[PDB]
Amino acid sequence: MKTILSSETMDIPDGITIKVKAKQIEVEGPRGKLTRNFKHLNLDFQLIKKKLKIDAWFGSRKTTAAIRTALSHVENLITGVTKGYRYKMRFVYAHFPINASISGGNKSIEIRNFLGEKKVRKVDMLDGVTVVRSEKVKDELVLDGNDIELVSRSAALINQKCHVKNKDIRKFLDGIYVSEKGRI
Amino acid sequence: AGNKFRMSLGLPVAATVNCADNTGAKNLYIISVKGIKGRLNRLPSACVGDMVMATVKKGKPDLRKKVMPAVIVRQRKPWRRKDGVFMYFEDNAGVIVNPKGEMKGSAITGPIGKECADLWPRIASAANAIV
Amino acid sequence: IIEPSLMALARKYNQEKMICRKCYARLHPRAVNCRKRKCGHSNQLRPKKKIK
RNA sequence: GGCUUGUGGCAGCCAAGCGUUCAUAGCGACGUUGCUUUUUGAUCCUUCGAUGUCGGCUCUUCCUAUCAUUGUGAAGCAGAAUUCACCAAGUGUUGGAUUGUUCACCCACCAAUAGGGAACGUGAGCUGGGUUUAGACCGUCGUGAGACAGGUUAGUUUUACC
RNA sequence: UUUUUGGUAAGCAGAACUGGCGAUGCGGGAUGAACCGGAAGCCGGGUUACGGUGCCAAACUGCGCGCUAACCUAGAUCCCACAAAGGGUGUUGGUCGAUUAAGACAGCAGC
Ligand SMILES: [K+]
Ligand SMILES: [K+]
Ligand SMILES: [K+]
Ligand SMILES: [K+]
Ligand SMILES: [K+]
Ligand SMILES: [K+]
Ligand SMILES: [Mg+2]
Ligand SMILES: [Mg+2]
Ligand SMILES: [Mg+2]
Ligand SMILES: [Mg+2]
Ligand SMILES: [Mg+2]
Ligand SMILES: [Mg+2]
Ligand SMILES: [Mg+2]
Ligand SMILES: [Mg+2]
Ligand SMILES: [Mg+2]
Ligand SMILES: [Mg+2]
Ligand SMILES: [Mg+2]
Ligand SMILES: [Mg+2]
Ligand SMILES: [Mg+2]
Ligand SMILES: [Mg+2]
Ligand SMILES: [Mg+2]
Ligand SMILES: [Mg+2]
Ligand SMILES: [Mg+2]
Ligand SMILES: [Mg+2]
Ligand SMILES: [Mg+2]
Ligand SMILES: [Mg+2]
Ligand SMILES: [Mg+2]
Ligand SMILES: [Mg+2]
Ligand SMILES: [Mg+2]
Ligand SMILES: [Mg+2]
Ligand SMILES: [Mg+2]
Ligand SMILES: [Zn+2]
Repeated sequence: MKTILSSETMDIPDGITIKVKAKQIEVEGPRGKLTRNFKHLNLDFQLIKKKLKIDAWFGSRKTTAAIRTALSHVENLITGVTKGYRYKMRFVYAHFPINASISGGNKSIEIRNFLGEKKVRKVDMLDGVTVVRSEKVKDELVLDGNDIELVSRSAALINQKCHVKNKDIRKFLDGIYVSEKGRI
Repeated sequence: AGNKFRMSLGLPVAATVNCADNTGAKNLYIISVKGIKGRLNRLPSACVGDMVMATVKKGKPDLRKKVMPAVIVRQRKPWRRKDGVFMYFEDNAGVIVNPKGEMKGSAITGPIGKECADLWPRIASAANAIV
Repeated sequence: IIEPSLMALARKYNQEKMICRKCYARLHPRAVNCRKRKCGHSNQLRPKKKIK
């Protein structure tokens, strides 16, 4: 059962310069510029004027599922260049304090003393992502950037770098976890 | 600190060495060597400082027909010191200990190799001359 | 000792999970089917056991 | 070797119950569905103008239904140890007493001492302890000659240059 | 093929009716005594049977509709060279019932 036409629309803010050509969307705002390649989607992107219209013709239920995904990605780009994204992480430990060392212009972090281990864990932030230790809150990291995927993925790298092993993780709750998914 | 370097192995299984302590045993019959992972057809062998499992073939009846650990203190097979000198003793000897390396006896007859003394402080305490 | 707020955050990742009875995969608490292909996307799920 | 798989071995489904509580952490009664050809049978298709018939030794390669080693999930996983499961055959899997043994059993070491295939791998590669010619002894059986998937001891292992 | 006895079963053993092989090539089934087609003097032309028409390889990458996506070597043609119970919020059809503009469902809000 292929529906003849499935379409969804979104409103482009007033202070955003959106450029679309051959499923190559470029969004420019006060914070910077973001671009995503949507050539892998068999959809029809159109700017009508400002609004963005995405249509799928004679697409199966799987094909039409990408319509909302495309709009959400475009919406994230608009929010990235307007408000930005801010992910907050909290150190969790029972006995050994977790020591963090920001270096390289807030583009890198080193974790020491995780569960008393002498190994040093080094994580490099992705492009456009900066990590800063919060001062208002105790043992809190703040990651900021424009691309949600890069900021969120940077937080995931830190979280997975500090997994406890050979222990009951239910009791050994040590680690660095994302506590807030917000925007600047 | 550091660990002991490899030495020439001169005492394979079935080797019978003199007992250098005063426990009453007169010889030790090697049946296995600790730490040997082995190779097909390869007899386990021990050197000075190695702990081995042995039986007393001649001595007090209380010590015979029993398996006990022992440490080699002298060997006749020459081995190379790091300074390039090859050393060897006039005979093969060992002392009966417990699994923790504590001597069963209280005195040692004759000299003992320096390699064995470093690994086993209890044996070195009861030694006369450490060469 | 861990703060009650922080340990609640930690258990969101290590405790609040569903376990597949066929492949033991860790699934989100609201999971109804396992995402693994080896078990055939089994719907036989159990909560991850807590400490008593 | 081939067909078959009763038997042997390995695996799944249902959930009565066990598990202090609690069907499903770990187990699975009563039933029921399969896989495998490393068991033994069934058959008698190939070979009786002959495919050298036990085991060990030696040597290579292959399999995974994983004993140890690398990375992980689960637990009635505090730690330590252990158990269940996943990807995984890259590397390793030993020294001995007794027995011709295969099998087994014990001592000891080890990270571990997993299981199998290759004409039940491998005798113009060995060995010949056993089995399985002729000598000989015992026991039982037979009137006897002799018989015994009973015991015992001695018994020629050929040829490559195609 | 079918009826049929013994056997867990067997490319096992034994009967019933017919055909076939053996005694027989030829086309198809990659390959095969028995399956499918078909039986034959030596030749030319024409047309077919079974089976085929992406290449191997003679004949369409012919004209149409749908289904499938296999990160297990997806699957691919009588005999025939295998696979089961049991499962999937994979996807596609269908059957029965329930709810909904008097406002359902999800979320949100204070029934
Ligand atoms: K060993
Ligand atoms: K069977
Ligand atoms: K024969
Ligand atoms: K030969
Ligand atoms: K003789
Ligand atoms: K279905
Ligand atoms: Mg532990
Ligand atoms: Mg050997
Ligand atoms: Mg049963
Ligand atoms: Mg012949
Ligand atoms: Mg011959
Ligand atoms: Mg031959
Ligand atoms: Mg496997
Ligand atoms: Mg415990
Ligand atoms: Mg291997
Ligand atoms: Mg012997
Ligand atoms: Mg066999
Ligand atoms: Mg053979
Ligand atoms: Mg040969
Ligand atoms: Mg021969
Ligand atoms: Mg042989
Ligand atoms: Mg003989
Ligand atoms: Mg004879
Ligand atoms: Mg008589
Ligand atoms: Mg004999
Ligand atoms: Mg017959
Ligand atoms: Mg005839
Ligand atoms: Mg065929
Ligand atoms: Mg003609
Ligand atoms: Mg075509
Ligand atoms: Mg089915
Ligand atoms: Zn699963």
